[PDB]
Amino acid sequence: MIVFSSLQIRRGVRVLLDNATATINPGQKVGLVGKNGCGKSTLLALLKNEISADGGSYTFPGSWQLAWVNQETPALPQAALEYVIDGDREYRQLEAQLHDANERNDGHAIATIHGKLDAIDAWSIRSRAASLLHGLGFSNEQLERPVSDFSGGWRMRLNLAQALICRSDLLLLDQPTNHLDLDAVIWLEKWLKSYQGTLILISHDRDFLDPIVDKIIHIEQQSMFE
Amino acid sequence: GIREKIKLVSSAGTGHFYTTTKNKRTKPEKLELKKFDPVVRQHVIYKEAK
Amino acid sequence: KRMRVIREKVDATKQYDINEAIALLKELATAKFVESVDVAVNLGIDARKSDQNVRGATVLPHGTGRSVRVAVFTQGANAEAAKAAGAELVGMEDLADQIKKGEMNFDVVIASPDAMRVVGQLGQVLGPRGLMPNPKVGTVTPNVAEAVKNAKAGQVRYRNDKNGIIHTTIGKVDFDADKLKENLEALLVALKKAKPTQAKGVYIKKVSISTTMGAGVAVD
Amino acid sequence: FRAPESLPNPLLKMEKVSAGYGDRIILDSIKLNLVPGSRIGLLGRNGAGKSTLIKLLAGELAPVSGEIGLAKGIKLGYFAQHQLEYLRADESPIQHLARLAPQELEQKLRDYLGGFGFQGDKVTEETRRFSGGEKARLVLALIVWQRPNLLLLDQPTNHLDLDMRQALTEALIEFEGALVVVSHDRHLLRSTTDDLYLVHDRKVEPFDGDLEDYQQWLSDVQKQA
RNA sequence: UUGAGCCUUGAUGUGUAGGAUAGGUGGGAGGCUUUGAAGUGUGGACGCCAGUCUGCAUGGAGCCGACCUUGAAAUACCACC
Ligand SMILES: Nc1ncnc2c1ncn2[C@@H]1O[C@H](COP(=O)(O)OP(=O)(O)OP(=O)(O)O)[C@@H](O)[C@H]1O
Ligand SMILES: Nc1ncnc2c1ncn2[C@@H]1O[C@H](COP(=O)(O)OP(=O)(O)OP(=O)(O)O)[C@@H](O)[C@H]1O
Ligand code: NA
Ligand code: NA
Repeated sequence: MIVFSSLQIRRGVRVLLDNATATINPGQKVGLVGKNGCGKSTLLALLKNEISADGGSYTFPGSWQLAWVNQETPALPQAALEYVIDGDREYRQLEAQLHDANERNDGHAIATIHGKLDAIDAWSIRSRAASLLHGLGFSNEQLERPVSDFSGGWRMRLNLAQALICRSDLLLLDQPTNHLDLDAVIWLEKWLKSYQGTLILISHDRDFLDPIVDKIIHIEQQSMFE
Repeated sequence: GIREKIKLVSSAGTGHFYTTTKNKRTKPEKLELKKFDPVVRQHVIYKEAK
Repeated sequence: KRMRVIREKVDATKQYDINEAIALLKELATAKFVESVDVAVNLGIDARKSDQNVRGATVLPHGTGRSVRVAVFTQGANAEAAKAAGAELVGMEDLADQIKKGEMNFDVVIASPDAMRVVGQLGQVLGPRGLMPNPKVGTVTPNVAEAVKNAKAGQVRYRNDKNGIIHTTIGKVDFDADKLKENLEALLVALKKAKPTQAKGVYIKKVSISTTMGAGVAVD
Repeated sequence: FRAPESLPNPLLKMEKVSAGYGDRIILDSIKLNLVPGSRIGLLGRNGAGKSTLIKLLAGELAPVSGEIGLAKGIKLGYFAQHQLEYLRADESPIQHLARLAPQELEQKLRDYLGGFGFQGDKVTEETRRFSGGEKARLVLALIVWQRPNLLLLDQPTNHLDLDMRQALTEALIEFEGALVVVSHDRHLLRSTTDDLYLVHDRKVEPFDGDLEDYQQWLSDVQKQA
């Protein structure tokens, strides 16, 4: 139910799309194919609501929750559990306002924020994140380990399980099998082929893309061919 | 030719804009001028949009 | 036997009357207990959205089913009315930190606007169990004595689920059928006043009266 | 790739390597030297030290035991796996390659860069601004320039395009000097690599068979659970 | 033969430390066995291969709440799911 109509996304001096239109119906897994330095991550950012459409009106249903995986995972000192729990937003924001309320002494706000937290599962978030991370390998000793080292193919599992912790409606996966083994690629596709919400994917792997994609958007020459 | 047409709108909360042109493939930025707003009769900041 | 006799005695294809159903439920009398009756009403609300949180309270004059000791927690001179309230709990800023570790809690909580220690100490213990102060529900209010008085009268509370349902207490099977009706109607009126704003559709899809040790049936 | 001198016959002195990363021990055993001209591919699961070994051979991770050695005249070519953000972010490609070729060269040193896909004013700015694909292409362009004779590739085809993959494979097939590359795709390892070592548990071994045997060998490990 | 939807019934599902494959709300702290208890002989199916699991008799008439580590707290049972 998402529509791009005369998008015209320009990036500083350079223009990525001149004027291009496409549609994605709900409950349909879509792939994005282009070149290197083409605009696929730019489109994902546009959906992520950071960049400016420059006259596109990309409107998609506003009652949706978006879980995304970005391209670059930097070196961070936060533990694995903190990195995974950070993915479930609306909890970090709530706790930020709660910290402000605690250090400003707003009695109404304390009870308000506690009620909001109790609305969602909240206190069981650590258990939920551990149960999720247990399926992607891991035992228990890496939970407090920092994400700074964590090999290269395990950091990918970290920031890939950072997305499955919120039960979203739109899943934006950007190159998700970059360092994964054949052990984990199979599990990822088993999950994806059973995914229920709407999924947009970016990958250069034909073998991975063949099973779990319905249609392709090709950004060839400043335009999107579906 | 190559110059587009942009509309810089008041920041003073009223709907009153100035329409002009801008080369969008030579100067990467958004215009941030300041000019008169006859609705409020004060010089305010007009920023480019469309 | 309980799952073998009344299950084949009742039939779920048809509704019953608001009074004949509860009369037959009194007739059931499966357990060797007092068989306090409860109610379960399925609401129409999108539990996925934080906007439609539903939290309220009602008063049932006839039967609450038990007595719950409210613990009023006031910081400073806030205990002036607490000492006269008569709650079974003892409130204290110093007695909060050790109190949480030692004793679990009372049946209710006392909201002290300036005593922000209950939030700082409760955490998993105070909130994860389901006994946290509720500013929107009405647990936190300047009238500490008024809240203490209200809590002792059977301030029936409720909250949604992952399915938007509500279930709570109405009384015992000992209490009369008319008492059950004039409690059900009061609870329903409180719920209908507490209905949120972005609530499309019918707000009551099903209402049921249940024996807490026996078998429940839909009432309306 | 251009033509280096490729003189040193003993590429490195390897003995009692005991690579650990400090807190633990990662690898202790080792395999046959690179014996100029050999082409080896490092198989193995994730978190097994395939990158520790590459960094240890590169000379950016001192072994705890010590004396990992390296020949006198080896020009190293190193392509990190995930630290693609190892090159300085604040510097544009032109003044990035300039500090690698400090003296001589001209403003027409950018003719070299233009042929690699940075063919405009893109040479005058660099940040996260660059996409992942051209950020991975810049590292390759900087590796090629100074005529390496020993290549170390930690999955160089992550963000590369399909045409990028074809060009890199064709160049590697013609490459002269020693080459070590680790990846999961069958196409690179079928055409370039010859030896196909395994990184097992805490040790690196010659291994037997091909990728067909390796992929079943992986699935046979799951019988332990 | 084969899809989708609706009503009903029976199974179905950790984690991290645990007696234990502790789904939510929370009513309860006891009914469940007696149209005849656990265990043993015996399959089925699942199997985060730890373990659930239910057709038959035999055996025949008992074991679960309590207190235990916890984010939680119990399939004691029963509700709406
Ligand atoms: N900087 C580091 N500090 C501590 N431990 C590290 C560091 N880098 C890696 N490790 C650990 O060393 C082991 C191997 O890491 P390494 O990055 O070499 O993996 P790999 O087998 O090459 O796989 P990958 O394809 O993920 O890179 C893992 O257990 C990892 O946690
Ligand atoms: N943050 C940025 N600021 C300015 N320009 C940018 C930025 N990110 C990208 N660009 C420009 O847009 C181009 C495409 O960037 P983008 O990340 O959208 O590419 P892509 O299609 O995702 O490619 P890749 O497959 O290589 O990741 C870049 O080559 C660059 O010219
Ligand atoms: Na990108
Ligand atoms: Na690596």
